[PDB]
Amino acid sequence: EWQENKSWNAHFTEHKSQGVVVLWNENKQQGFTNNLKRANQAFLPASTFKIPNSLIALDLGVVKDEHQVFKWDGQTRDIATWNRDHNLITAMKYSVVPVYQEFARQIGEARMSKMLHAFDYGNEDISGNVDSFWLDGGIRISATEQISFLRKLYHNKLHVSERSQRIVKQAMLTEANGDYIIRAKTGYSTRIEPKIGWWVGWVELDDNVWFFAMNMDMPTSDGLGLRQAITKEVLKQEKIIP
Amino acid sequence: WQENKSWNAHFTEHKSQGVVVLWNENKQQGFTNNLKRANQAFLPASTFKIPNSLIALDLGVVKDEHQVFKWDGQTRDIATWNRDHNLITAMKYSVVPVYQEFARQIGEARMSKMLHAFDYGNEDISGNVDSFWLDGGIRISATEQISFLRKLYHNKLHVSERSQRIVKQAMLTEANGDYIIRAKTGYSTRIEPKIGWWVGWVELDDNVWFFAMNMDMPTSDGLGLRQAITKEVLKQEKIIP
Ligand SMILES: O=C(O)c1ccc(/C=N/n2c(-c3ccc(Cl)cc3)n[nH]c2=S)cc1
Ligand SMILES: O=C(O)c1ccc(/C=N/n2c(-c3ccc(Cl)cc3)n[nH]c2=S)cc1
Ligand SMILES: [Cl-]
Repeated sequence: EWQENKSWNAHFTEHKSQGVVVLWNENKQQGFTNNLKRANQAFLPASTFKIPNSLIALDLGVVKDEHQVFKWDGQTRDIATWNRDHNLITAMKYSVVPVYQEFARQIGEARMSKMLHAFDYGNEDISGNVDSFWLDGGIRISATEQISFLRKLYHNKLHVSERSQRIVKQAMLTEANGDYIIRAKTGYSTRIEPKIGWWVGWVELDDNVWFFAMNMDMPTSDGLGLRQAITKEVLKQEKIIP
Repeated sequence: WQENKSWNAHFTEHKSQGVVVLWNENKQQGFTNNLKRANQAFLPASTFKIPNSLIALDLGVVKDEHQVFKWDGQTRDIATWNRDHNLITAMKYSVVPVYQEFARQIGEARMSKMLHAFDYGNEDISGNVDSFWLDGGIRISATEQISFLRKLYHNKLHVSERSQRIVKQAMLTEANGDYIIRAKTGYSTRIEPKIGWWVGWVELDDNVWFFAMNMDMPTSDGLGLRQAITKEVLKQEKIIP
């Protein structure tokens, strides 16, 4: 069912980096990774949590639809793209933490906890501030657990409405062309060691879907582009994309 | 409406001619290289797969975007048609026989009513129920395409929200960190003049630009110019990098 391919480590070491890529072939129900141990080690989800947070916010009516505007609170933050109005599409795209922190406060800890249990999401533990636990609280999730969660979303099998799931998958749109469609979410965990970067999602082909989840050590923001670059090198090696 | 004839340079570069029509949604302003051709109505050809999909989904002819429509075993000229398809791939490869079967299940009565509800083109389905958008009486202009697409974008067509969301998913053509294009190609060859279509929209962070283009297309060799010329216009207008 699972196969370890250490040759993928060549894509990590050439960028003076360390991490894991996990792939799941949906048609064949087979998994592949460069590092079986790390594939199953759990980390703070950081902004990959915007996928379940979006789902919950939509299903509860906290977010009406993908056009609703969440106005900037006027607090100038370090990431420039955060300092303006957003909707669900752009808030996901730019990983706009303050928008989702407000979602979390409106959702509340009771409903948040209940929903993550229903989602079977990670360790299901929201200990910490209700509006930052995915950044510095108790929640943890592994790459293989990310894939399990994403497979449910792809198939509309999560316990929220079909509409909520369709809207979040639209908001996850990252890249598309005549060869493939990538729906995904980046993450960057900086508050608690070890600092790591994430990229989780899937690649839609004409006749199959490949789920993926990667994380890597990220001591500085300098290497954030490596999340997508290394994943795409693995996808290219495995002939999933040209 | 504003006419910018300088866009014609993008057509003459390839010894071609046609029209691109743009609509700036935020500003409610339109732009085109040729106001008269912008309003000239043609057979929609495979751009008709947008309303046809909507109707098929809303009536349950298509259950969802995963349902598989098996190849009937007839070897047709376009190789990608000779295989099983779902709604996503049928739209991607403009697989006429899949949609012809849809049209038959839908029937002329329901098709006619729906196109009237959609205010679509001249709303005329005269001809074969399974080919009228290729060689029948239906006609639509580039500006009329944009009117229809704007309703779809806003989920304002008289079909369910789910049907409209699914079709907009199936229209996905290109996406990156700068833009998202949802669109549908068309190639009208059965009746003169032979023309190529590309209609859809460009999603930006803070605006949407609707577009509809058609161009003379005497041979299939120039089909790539539909997208290429459109993107040159988009580049000139600073809509995409
Ligand atoms: O701990 C936080 O509050 C936090 C920090 C950075 C981010 C976003 N990181 N990030 C970035 C990012 C990070 C830093 C800079 Cl300067 C630019 C982009 N790109 N993609 C992602 S994900 C999210 C949350
Ligand atoms: O009149 C028809 O039955 C008909 C002919 C060609 C098409 C497909 N046109 N087309 C094509 C196309 C046309 C010819 C070839 Cl060889 C390959 C693709 N690319 N994109 C589009 S749209 C659709 C319908
Ligand atoms: Cl989409």
